[PDB]
Amino acid sequence: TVNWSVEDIVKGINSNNLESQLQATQAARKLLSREKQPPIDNIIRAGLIPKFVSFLGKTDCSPIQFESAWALTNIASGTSEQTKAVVDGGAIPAFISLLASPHAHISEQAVRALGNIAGDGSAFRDLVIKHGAIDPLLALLAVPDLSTLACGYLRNLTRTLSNLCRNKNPAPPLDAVEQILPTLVRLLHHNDPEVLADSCWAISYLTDGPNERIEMVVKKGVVPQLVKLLGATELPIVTPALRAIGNIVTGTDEQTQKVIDAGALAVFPSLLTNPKTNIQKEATWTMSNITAGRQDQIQQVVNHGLVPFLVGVLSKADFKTQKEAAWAITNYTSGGTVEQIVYLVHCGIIEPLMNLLSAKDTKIIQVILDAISNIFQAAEKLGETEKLSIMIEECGGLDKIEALQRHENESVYKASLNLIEKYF
Ligand SMILES: [Cl-]
Repeated sequence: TVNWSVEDIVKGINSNNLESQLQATQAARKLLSREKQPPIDNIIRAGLIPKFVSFLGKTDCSPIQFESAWALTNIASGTSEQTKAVVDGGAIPAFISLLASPHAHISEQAVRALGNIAGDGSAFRDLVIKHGAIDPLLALLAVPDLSTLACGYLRNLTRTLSNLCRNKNPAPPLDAVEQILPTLVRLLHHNDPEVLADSCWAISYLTDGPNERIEMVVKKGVVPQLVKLLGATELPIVTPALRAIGNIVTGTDEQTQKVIDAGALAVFPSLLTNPKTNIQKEATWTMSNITAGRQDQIQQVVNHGLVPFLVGVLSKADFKTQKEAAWAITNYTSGGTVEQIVYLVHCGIIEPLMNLLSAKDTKIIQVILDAISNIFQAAEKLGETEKLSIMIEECGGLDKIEALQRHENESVYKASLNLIEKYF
């Protein structure tokens, strides 16, 4: 069945010989598994999807169920229009019936096919849910110990469940999320790196929304496990774990506190120096939504030794990361006590802050300028306003601020002039 033409496949599928149809379907499946440019569109144009879908129901002939399920899975893993062709052929209810197949390799294909369809987008996600996929999917995981399941099979179930958690506008139905979450919590404790990665992605999707979505997740007790995975060695795990934690700290101060209470801040020395740029970037963004919290939460950042790491990120990092660092400092200086803001200067924030004021980005400049203002405000409460003026002179900051009086932006000009006057 290697190297058939689409014309030969169609000839075999149009014979009314179940074994000839089986041969041709397998030929189609191998064509569609090809690495180089599989002829998905040619198979679709030939009108083969509805025949493949009808073969999903031939319970008398499990091999042709398998080959047609795999063929359709491959098509559904392509472009959105390709995925739509599969859905338009009636594949969704047929695949959901195949979840009850006694043949593990056949129910597995149906799991994968439904994951590919649900992962296309919110509409297909919700259509898969409306056809009732969740109950039969969760039943396949209703075992006392996940470790008795075949490794590849458990990974496909995890991947498919995370795709049912994925995408927004809208987010998934609340009742669907509640139904899935307990099984997701269990997968999040399973010791396979790929199951862990995909479960973390699932949690990152569910926490990417309003505070009530976050609370659903936080109430399940998963934050300690997320923090544990935040320290994993595998970057495919750390990345979604860090995303989930970062989402959770965009919520309320009480939700942020659960992350702190679980020990998250002790991982940030590594995260804020991580060789992977996006980890450093997302770790610094997370920090900024922690320094937007309460003064006792700022104080935890201090106690964990993280101000020097923020100074470090400001001084040298990818620019996008330095931008988040700037944000973290301004949030820190808006909400911090006077003692806390003084500590920040004593750690060296001023010189790296000044040096970023020469960046060809207008947003960061207004963020840095705001932070400088909030620091002076604290300097006033101590009268050491004079001494701060000097520091900013001694490192080239006054040169930088003077020129910003004359900037394309008006909010930039307003703030810079308002400072060169009020303090110099
Ligand atoms: Cl674990």
